[PDB]
Amino acid sequence: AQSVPYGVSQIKAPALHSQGYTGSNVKVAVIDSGIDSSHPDLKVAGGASFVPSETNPFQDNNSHGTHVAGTVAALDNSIGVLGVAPSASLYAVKVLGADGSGQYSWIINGIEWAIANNMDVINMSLGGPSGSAALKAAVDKAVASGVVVVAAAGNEGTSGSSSTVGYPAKYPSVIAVGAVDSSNQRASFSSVGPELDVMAPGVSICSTLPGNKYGAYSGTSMASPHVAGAAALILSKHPNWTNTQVRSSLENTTTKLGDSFYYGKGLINVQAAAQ
Ligand SMILES: [Ca+2]
Repeated sequence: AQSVPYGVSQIKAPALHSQGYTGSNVKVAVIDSGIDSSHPDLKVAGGASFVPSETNPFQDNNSHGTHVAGTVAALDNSIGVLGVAPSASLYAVKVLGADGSGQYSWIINGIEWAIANNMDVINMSLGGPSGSAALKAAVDKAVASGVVVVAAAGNEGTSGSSSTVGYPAKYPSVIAVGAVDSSNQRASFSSVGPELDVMAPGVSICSTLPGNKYGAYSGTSMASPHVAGAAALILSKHPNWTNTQVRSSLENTTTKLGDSFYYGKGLINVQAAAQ
């Protein structure tokens, strides 16, 4: 039978699924280590691989990409888990390899592909301690072109009085997502900083793994897809919304939790955000 992970319920997504808003016709890109399409609980529309050593984007040799994909769009049916946007057209943009590592040229090319193939939402459950003029530009270009770009704040914890949010999450154009547990307490690994925007569930997140499996992972990497899915649910109710309206709606309707340096605007509530 099907189990709804606590996270999907915490951001109040099932309220919209019941209104008939499941994210149908919204295209979301999982810029990651590819997505295993043979999972009975996932429906991958297309994608591309920018990893030179790994040509099949529908092959995830790591486990990370599939997991992230399931939190966004695991199918609403009688098996496994449920995503935030179960009817979303999932796109596997493989920019990371089997060891989970990827080069910025690969990531940047993955973001570029997402723009020309008109993705409504881009999800980047990845990041680094350094930027690039090409990375800044790739993500800014996506936003200028109406794409909602979501990214994990990073898993660097606190650092005195400084920001530990990595890139591309550190950029003003990118929605940097941190992690909260079930009780709404910031996960100690979640990056902090003035660049944090919202928080989404990220501790012990149950989702899809390669080869008809389900397993839990903890990270801001698992936080990100709840906000990516949430942006897709909002878009299915209001298809006329610009990426800017999806964003301000998501940040202005949050549940305030603590100081913005550690919580951003707070926990996203997609029910209040969709309006
Ligand atoms: Ca399912």
